[PDB]
Amino acid sequence: QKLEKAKVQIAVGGKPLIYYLPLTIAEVKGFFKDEGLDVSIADFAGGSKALQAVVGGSADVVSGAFEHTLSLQAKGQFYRAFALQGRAPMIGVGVSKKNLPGYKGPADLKGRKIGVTAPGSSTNMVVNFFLAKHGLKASDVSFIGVGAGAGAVTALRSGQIDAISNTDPVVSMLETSGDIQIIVDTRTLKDTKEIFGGNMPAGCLYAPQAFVDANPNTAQALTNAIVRADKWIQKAGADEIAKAVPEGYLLGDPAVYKAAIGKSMEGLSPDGVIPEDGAATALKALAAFVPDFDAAKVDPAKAWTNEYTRRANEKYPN
Repeated sequence: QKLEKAKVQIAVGGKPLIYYLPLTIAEVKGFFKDEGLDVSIADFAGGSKALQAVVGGSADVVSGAFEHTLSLQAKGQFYRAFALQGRAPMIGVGVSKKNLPGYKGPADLKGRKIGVTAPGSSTNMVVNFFLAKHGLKASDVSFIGVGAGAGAVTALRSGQIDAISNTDPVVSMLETSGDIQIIVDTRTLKDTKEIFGGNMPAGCLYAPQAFVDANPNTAQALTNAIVRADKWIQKAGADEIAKAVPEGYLLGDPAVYKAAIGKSMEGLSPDGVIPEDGAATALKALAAFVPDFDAAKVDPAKAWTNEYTRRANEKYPN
């Protein structure tokens, strides 16, 4: 089985975040090269921009949040998730202790500036789900795109935003420095289930159904690499992981990055496998807050498949 497309371009909205560690581990360990792939990765400020790179034809596959497949299918666009990086969202929402030191509850977010990676991204979706739960609307706040790294940290620290939704190590950098109060945490499976009522698959590889139709062996090769990266991560110490990523991912604080790997480890997918209740949990989540969203019209089965994750696990048991 030869590769239909050896040269693949991946778009990720936040490559340095622990949310996408499997992607980076697959690249630096040569797991894509082992499958005969020539993978380019283009980074973007958040997942909404990374998705637009694929829609726009600049990239082939998205490394982004699973819930986007369902949101797209609602608009009539068919995309398919086929390898999992994260099995919980691992998204934190923090209020600025500097600007909202009296914070009493969700009321107090009204009229305020809330940092997300990019508008329309999962970071934004989690806050909107929170707001809808507590009887607020999206238009009650203003969302500011601050990206996936240093900008996001300094934007909060400096007072430019009053709250932030992001992942480790950005979230952890701010925790440790005493700068945010956490109001939503989805780093653990338990906290996630408490909020969404089932598994919320997070980071994954997903692509237009057309790409999956034209390039089955390429999709398997990609999936092989993620699955191998997932399994490496689970056996590696924080130290080995910090040794493997580019130095910029540490945000100048190796000790915090290593504690962040510890806090977010439960959320990383151990083997690439998409959980069975995932798409339905995600669809149910989107129907709580997306306006004029009609979940009845989406077929969740057309958003995802373990076809390739089963074979990748067959082929790389260890």
